[PDB]
Parts: sequence; structure tokens; C-alpha cells
Amino acid sequence: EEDASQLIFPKEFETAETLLNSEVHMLLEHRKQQNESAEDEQELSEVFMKTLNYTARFSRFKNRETIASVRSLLLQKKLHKFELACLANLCPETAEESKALIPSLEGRFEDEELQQILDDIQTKRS
Amino acid sequence: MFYHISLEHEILLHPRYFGPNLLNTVKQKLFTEVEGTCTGKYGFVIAVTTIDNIGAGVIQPGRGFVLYPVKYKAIVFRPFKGEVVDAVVTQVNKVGLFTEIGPMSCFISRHSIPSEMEFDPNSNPPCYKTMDEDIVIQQDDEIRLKIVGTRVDKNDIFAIGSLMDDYLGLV
Amino acid sequence: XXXXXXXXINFKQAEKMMETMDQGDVIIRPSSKGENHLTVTWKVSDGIYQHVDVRATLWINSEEFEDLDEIVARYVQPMASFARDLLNHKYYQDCSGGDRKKLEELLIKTKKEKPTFIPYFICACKELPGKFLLGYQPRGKPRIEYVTVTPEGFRYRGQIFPTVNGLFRWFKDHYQDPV
Amino acid sequence: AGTGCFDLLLDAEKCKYGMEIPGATPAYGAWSPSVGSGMTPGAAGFSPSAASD
Amino acid sequence: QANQKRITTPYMTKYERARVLGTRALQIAMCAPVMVELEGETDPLLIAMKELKARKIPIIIRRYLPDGSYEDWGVDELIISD
Amino acid sequence: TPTISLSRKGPSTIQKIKEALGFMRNQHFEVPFIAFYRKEYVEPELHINDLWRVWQWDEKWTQLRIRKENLTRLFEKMQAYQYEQISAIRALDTTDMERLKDVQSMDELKDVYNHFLLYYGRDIPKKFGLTPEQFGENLRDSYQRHETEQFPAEPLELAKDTPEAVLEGARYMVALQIAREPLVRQVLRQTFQERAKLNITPTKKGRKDVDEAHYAYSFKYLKNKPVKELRDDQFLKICLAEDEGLLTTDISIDLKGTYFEEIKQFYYRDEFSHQVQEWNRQRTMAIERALQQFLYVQMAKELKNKLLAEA
Repeated sequence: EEDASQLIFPKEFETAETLLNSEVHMLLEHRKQQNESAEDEQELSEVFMKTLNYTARFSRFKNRETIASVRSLLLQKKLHKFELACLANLCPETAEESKALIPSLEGRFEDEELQQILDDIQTKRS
Repeated sequence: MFYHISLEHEILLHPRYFGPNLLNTVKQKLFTEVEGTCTGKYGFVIAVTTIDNIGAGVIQPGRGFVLYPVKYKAIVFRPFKGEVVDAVVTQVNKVGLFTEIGPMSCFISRHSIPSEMEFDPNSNPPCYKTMDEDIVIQQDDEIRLKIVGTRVDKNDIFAIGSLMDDYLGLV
Repeated sequence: XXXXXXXXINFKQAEKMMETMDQGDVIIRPSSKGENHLTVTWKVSDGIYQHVDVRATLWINSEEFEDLDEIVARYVQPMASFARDLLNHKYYQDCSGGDRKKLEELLIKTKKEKPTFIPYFICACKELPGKFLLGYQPRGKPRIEYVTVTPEGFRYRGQIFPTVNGLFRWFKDHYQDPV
Repeated sequence: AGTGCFDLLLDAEKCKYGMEIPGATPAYGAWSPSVGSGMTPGAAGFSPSAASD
Repeated sequence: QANQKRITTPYMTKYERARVLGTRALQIAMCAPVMVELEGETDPLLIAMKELKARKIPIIIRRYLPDGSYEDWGVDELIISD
Repeated sequence: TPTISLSRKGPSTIQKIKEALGFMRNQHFEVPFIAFYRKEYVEPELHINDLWRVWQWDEKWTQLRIRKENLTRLFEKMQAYQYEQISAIRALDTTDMERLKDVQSMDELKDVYNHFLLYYGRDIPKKFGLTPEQFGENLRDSYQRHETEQFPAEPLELAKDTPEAVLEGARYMVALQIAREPLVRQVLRQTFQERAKLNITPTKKGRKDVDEAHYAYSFKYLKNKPVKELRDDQFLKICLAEDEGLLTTDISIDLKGTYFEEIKQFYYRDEFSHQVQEWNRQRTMAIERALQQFLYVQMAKELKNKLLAEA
């Protein structure tokens, strides 16, 4: 029953606030800054290093405030909460590509407005 | 797909750790318990962000151990059927292509790969290429993919993703 | 000027080593109370040694165990300075290591020698290092109260005084009170 | 039924105090120096203040 | 219930006095830190009785009222009978 | 770098390889048959292992010829595409002829082919200084003969040609063009592949995880391990590589500090009036950025690949 296209998410898993790859990069980097200081603490896991390097490579924009600006800008326009992080993480360049990668957006908004949002995302790229 | 959720866990404490500093030890026990853990239901738990609450610990009858119910903010990573995610290639094979998405490793077959992307095992890095050889997918390459299926093994998640759908290719 | 010794011996030999040292000298040793915890012994006076349990209790976090010299210079050395401020006072007396009975006998004797002048004396407590007996006899009865040495000064009747002159001035204004 | 009519919980704030022993060394500054109560109405014959410098 | 609304007794019952001592001396047997400078005794039950007389046991007691609610009483907060 | 068959002469080695190729891939013969019975065309029993080396070279040359013919067919398809694009500062279709002409540097030709394919921009329907080709003929000769484009404009004039007010949006294009110059690879290659004095030292935690069991901790205050030691005594390449599998190792030759400062004088303007001082300063910053994409990435990776192949 769980399909990304039809927006069925588990009821336990429903109310989650999704995050960005750059946002996760700031969070994991802050946790790594906590761990590198304050010693006699266990060494970070393999998964920590893998995910840290992975989100480092796929970080769209480095700037901390740009996370808040993109999330607030996309959030002000009415959209379901699952889509926002996936849109900014994938960063499509044509609204056709946006509708292809995210099928729920197809029919949700008109071509020009979606392309305006995508061009704003392209503008805030670092 | 990254999330920021609250979870509840209960850690049994030996009485030796009552010390002068019980709550501090509760924090490291919670961390070492649930940092790097994986479950099929919630996805991979990447890291622990904050600890929301430490409940009143309950002294077990006839046992020394005390269990503290804990609410904590932690960042989980879960794949869905039908999501589309950027991936990093680790290995090329005549059997298929091995891509790691953060913690998870997912494998993309030849048959769900479109027919243009023929093999080149004779290429000096092993590779997938068109007959035009325009799109060149090898190890360390960044490629788009779509997560079709999830598999949880020894409580650890592995996935499978198809590159067949349109716009899914090398970044 | 205030030496520090780091033990990598037990309590009794630690006190016997402190017998040869000067006031304010520091022996940092592992604590018998708990593993990975420390005891900081420092000389308040002659034969009167304060054994600070670093968890006389001093709370530090895990990082501050790595710089013991900063902990000593921050906490032990001002307590040694205020201890010297009380040792160098003009009415300091030993009275057998802060024995209350000896202090009461000294107060009664000096009050009987000169009635219209009132003696007051301060003594280092051997059974309470860091604490001092302040004895004074207003009337036909001697009285004794406590002065506690802290890294921020003298605690007397709950109040913190950063100077020995401020301590004895607030005393010598409130050593009269009808009580 | 009594010893079972209720439930026990661990008081972590009270766990701050107390220590393990394998000690025999007492904790000097941590005692409580209670002051003696003076109960008289008497007069003064005492000795003046001096400047703090 | 809140600390204002404590309607139960301020006295520790015989059953609480038994079970607190049992579950404390069991902890002391499992190398929990003693809350009292002991006088050389090694029996953990005597150590627990000493901590109970000393009013230093780090346990609180949840008294379930019959409606469903409860009250959390510190061992330090109530009167030991013996 | 180790010159094999110094014995068999150069022209005689070319003739022996020609006869070995004629008897192997023209008569369907093997190495020992052509060695024992065609011993006069080959060298006179000086070696019977250089024939197997020639056979592996013939297999690698067949593979390289197949890859070159495939890339040539793709270059002809892209040439027809570019003719259609120009019939209706863009891509030009001339690199594939050069890639067909030169066949020895196959990895260099592939790295240049990738940059040429990213020049076209992966389209399949059916002003910024001096050109990097001129820079490839400037740093190759070790002396500048041209300048970054002479205009009185500044970076403010390049912040209005976009919709961000950025004065560095051409820096990404300049770093792409410097990372996509094929002559820079030939210039900065065979100058870093002809010297390697490795500074041998482990990490702070690596000084307790070797214990006289690897070559990382066999030298910890002595460096400059030459290429004769990195190639002939190639176990240091292995033991540090398992050190790479292990906790950590330090990899650095310490020979660039001058190796790149003399190239910084190349593409260095002689106009201090601020009219061309912007092309001096932004071009120096673009060359530093392109040497953070090339010296940091290509040099260490190519040195480690060469040392692993030799190991």
C-alpha cells in the first residue's frame, strides 16, 4: 500500500519533518564537532562516515541560511511535506523532469509556477 | 529520505552505574544503543539529535536493573517504493551495478537498465555505455535512480532501484 | 612557590610526605573512593591537611580532569591564600588543632585578666580542615562560631567575604549584637 | 497485596550523593558547621571597626 | 498527582518498609554506591537499614490510588515508623 | 621508465616484434613455437618472456584500437550533429581526429574525450580571458607568448552580462575549461610522473598500530623515498596501501613548494593600471582554482595509480 506516487505513508511515520542533504550535512557536522571534542567518547560509526561523505558530495548549497530560505519559500506555496526535501535534493531543471521524477506534482500545479519554483531553487544553488 | 523524528526506547541499567552521575550514563547508553542501529520499520537511524525526555525509571521487582523510558529526537533514513534519489556507484559488473545511498547499498540489474547501456568489460575501468558511447557510467560515478524495492536483512536494510524510467541517468 | 606533586602510595604516606612540604603545596593522587577519580591534598596549616574529593568535594566535568594545574590554580591556591590570611592574623592561636575546650579556656583566662577588653581568637580545625574556630567571650560565657574557607573567600554566618579585613570588620561590627 | 500494592522508582537526584568504597578518608569541607545559639540580652564593651584598605 | 495534592499518609507502611529495604540491599549487593559512610559492616541488608535510618535511600515510591492516579513519595519525604 | 631490452636493439626489436606479430596473428602461432622454430626472426634466445610481453602489448593495442574506433564513430556522429547545430563561443568538432591520430596516451585521450563531451553538453536530439588551447602552447614551451583578453572591462562589467550580481560566475567556466584542457595533462604529466620522493611517516595513532610491521613506521623521521624504491622495492607501495586499508597513512612528495609558482608567472599580466590587472588577478585565482581541481585531484591519483601498477 506504501507508494511514493500515491502519498501513502505509515501512520506512525506520517508526522515526520523531512530534512535536506545539506541540512543533514550541517546536523552530522555539528554532531561530529561534538564528538571530536569532549573525549573518552566512542568513535563514530561506519554509517556516520558513509552518510557524512555521501551528504557532503550531494550537498546542493553550503550556506546555512539558504536552507531556511529555500524551505520557507517552497513551504509558503501549498505542497505536501514529503515533496519539499526531495525537490530541493534532486534539484530538477525543467518542470517536465520535475513531474517525471516526482509524479505527484504532475497535475498539482501549472507549468509556469512549477518552473518558477525550480528556477528559484537553481538560483539559490551555491 | 531523511526525517527528524521522536522515538521511545528503554535501557536497563546495572546498579553500579548509579554513581554520582546517572543521567549522563543514560545518555551514553542510549547513544551506543541506537546510534548506527537499523530497523526495517523506521528505516536506518543515522544519528541521535537531542534527547526529548528521560522518564521516571522503574525499579524492577526482584532484579537490580532499572529501566528508564526515553524520548529522543533522532534523524532516520528510510527508502520508499517509488522514491528517486541520487546515488554513488561502487562497482560495475556483468551481473549489475552496485550503488551506495548513504548507509544503504542497492543494486541495479542489467534487465531493468535500458537496452542502450551495453557492457564494456574490456574498458580499462569496467563500464556501461551507449552505442554512441555518450553516457558513460563507471565506478565513482554519480547517477540518478528510483528505489523500487526494500529488503531488511539481519535488521539491516538493503534496496533495489531501477534506472528504466525517464530522466534517470548519470548526473 | 606552591609546588605540586603527582602520584602515579596511599593516604598515610601521603600525609607523611605533606609533613615535609610547605603550606599550599599540593599532592594530586588517585582517590580511594572511586576508580578514575582523584584526591587533591593540600596543606591548610601545620599538620592540618584538606583532602579534596574531585568528582571536601569539587565537581568538574570529564574534560577538566586533563588539566589539573588549572584546577589547582583556580581553586586550591586562593584557599591557600585565605588560609595564610587567617594564619598571619594577630590573634591566631593553635589551641591543640582547633580544640574547642582549649579555646574556651584561653578566652576565659584572657577575659579574667582584662575585663573591659574582650579577647577573640581564631584556630585551624584539625578535624575540619578548611574550617576555623572563631571564639569570643562577650560576657561571663565564651562563644565559638565557624569560618569556612572557600575559593571565593570567607563564609561566615552564610555570608561570603573576599578579604580578611572585610571578614573581621563585619565581625567587629556584629560581634556586639544582643542575640 | 502489600509488597506489591505499590511500585518503586529510582530517584536519580538523590543518586548524586554517595560514593563507592573498596573510603576511610573523611570528606573535610563537606560537613555542616552549625553555629551555637547565643541567648543573652546584655550590654556592650567591645572593639571598633578598621578600614578595608 | 501534584505535590499539593498528597492525600495519602505521611507514614511509611510496613510493606513499603520491607520492600524498600529488600530492593535497596539487592542493589548494594550488585555494587551500587552506598549513600552512607559505613562503619566496616559487610552485610548489605544492614547497610540498607543504616541508609534507611540515615534517610538517604535514593528510591521513591509510587502509591497507586484506586481511581487510577498515583502519588510519588520520596523515602526522605515520609516518616519511618521504627 | 625501466627501459627493457637495452641485447636486442631498437630497430631489431621493432623487426622482431613485427615478425612475432606476423607469426602470431597471421599464422595462428604461439609464443614457444615462434620462439623455438622462428628463432632467427626473433632475438637469438636472449629472452622467451619478452614475447609474452609483446603478446600482452598486442592485446592492449587491440583493446585500444577497438576503443579508438568506437570513439571515432562517436566523433563522426557528434561531428554531423555539430554541423546540424552550426547550420541552424560554442562546441567545435576537431578533437576526435586528434584522438584518432594519437594512440599511445589512451588514458589521457579518454580524459580529454570526457572534457570534449562535456564541452558539447550531452545534447542528443537525434568572454573569459585567453583560450586554454593557447595556454597549452604557452605552459608547454615554459614561457608565455599571449595574454588573457585585453579589454578595459572589469568584473563589474561581467556581473551584468547575470541575475545574481556575482563577480565570479565566469570562474566556474574558467575552472571547467582549465580542467578540460588536454594539453595541460601532457604538460603537467611526465614531470610529476618522472619524480617521486615520498615522505614516509605515519599518523599519531599510526605510530602505535604498525609496531615494526609495515614500511609506514619503518621510517618516521626520514623521507624522500625515490622512485627506484617506490617501483623496484614496491613493497612500500603495498604496505602503505594496506595502511590505506588500515587507520591512516601520509601520502606526499613535498616537491611542489618551486613547481607551480613558476606556472603562476605564466598568464601573469604586465599591466598594473587595473585595466588588465583584473585579468591578472582573476586569472591567477582561476588558475589556483583549476590547480585545486588538477594538482589536488589528478596528480596524486595518477601517482598512486602508477605506483600501484608498478607495485
